[PDB]
Amino acid sequence: GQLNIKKVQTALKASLEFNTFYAFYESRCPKGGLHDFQDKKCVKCGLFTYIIYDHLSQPELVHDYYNNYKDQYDKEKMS
Amino acid sequence: RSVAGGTNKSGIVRPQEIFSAKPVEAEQSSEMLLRLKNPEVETNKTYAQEIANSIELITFERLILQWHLLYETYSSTKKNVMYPDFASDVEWMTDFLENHPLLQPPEDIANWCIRLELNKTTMILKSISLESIINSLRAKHPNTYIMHSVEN
Amino acid sequence: MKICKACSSCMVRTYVDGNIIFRCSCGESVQGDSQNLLVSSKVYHTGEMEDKYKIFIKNAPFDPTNCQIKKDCPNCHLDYLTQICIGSQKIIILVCRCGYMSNRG
Ligand SMILES: [Zn+2]
Ligand SMILES: [Zn+2]
Repeated sequence: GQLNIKKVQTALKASLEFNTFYAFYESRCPKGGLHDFQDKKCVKCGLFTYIIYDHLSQPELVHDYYNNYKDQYDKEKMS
Repeated sequence: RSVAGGTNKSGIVRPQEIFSAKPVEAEQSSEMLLRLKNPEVETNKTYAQEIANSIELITFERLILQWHLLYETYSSTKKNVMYPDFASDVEWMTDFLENHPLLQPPEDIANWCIRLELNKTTMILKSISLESIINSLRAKHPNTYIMHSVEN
Repeated sequence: MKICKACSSCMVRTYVDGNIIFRCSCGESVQGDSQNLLVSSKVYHTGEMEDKYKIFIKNAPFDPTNCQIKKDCPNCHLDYLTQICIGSQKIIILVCRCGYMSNRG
């Protein structure tokens, strides 16, 4: 109970958004065409930032880079 | 154990396949285990997942969201006569005619045509470009003649 | 579908030679221009979520057995809405007895 719910919820909403983003882009690339080795920003900006989620501020930038892509694909799927 | 297809291991299905010596086509739970070449690159998950997608079978049907069979031929831009809804295709077929002058419409085009649209999201998903589709089709199908739009 | 103007019978297509010419059992021909050239077609992931459930969606707010949720209706401001799940895509639709349809469906 000591844990703050409003902090838990806002962390989960970012955790859910980032997990769903990377789950959707498990093979897909935000710029399209797999290429999850190094190309563009499909996989990493160095290190293990794409799954480890605790290196911080790499997911905060990359997910914000392609937030529009995430919004447009979710509604296309939900149709 | 699951019942859905591809994993029909329910009841006696698998034991009969072994004991009754059913052929490859009769197998409802067939599987393979492929080892990535080289042992050091075999340890990487990201390299593993991409090779798995590459070896998977992608056919035309999953790259298409609608196709139409039309009763029309092509004699370049001199005779016209097309389906009304798809008559607008000559706006890119003329682009194709000059962008690809190496393979002009043959002298034996039959009075039939299939017009197909592509699901770009699937192309984006599995990284099949328009170049790879056209090249593979023409190599596999030599009694057909190919027109395509521009994917960019 | 072509029906004979005199016999009211279904006419074969008979693609001969550079055009489409319908023929009846009575020998009449009517031919065909432009819009008759569609021989066959197939559209994938279409014909689903529009024509299969239209009646069901329309009647859903009146079905006693449909599940309902606590959510304000934008139109009539009823405190409850009827929740609908259709397809292998699991599309959630909220409908109300006032005709509000969530613009989805
Ligand atoms: Zn008749
Ligand atoms: Zn209402």
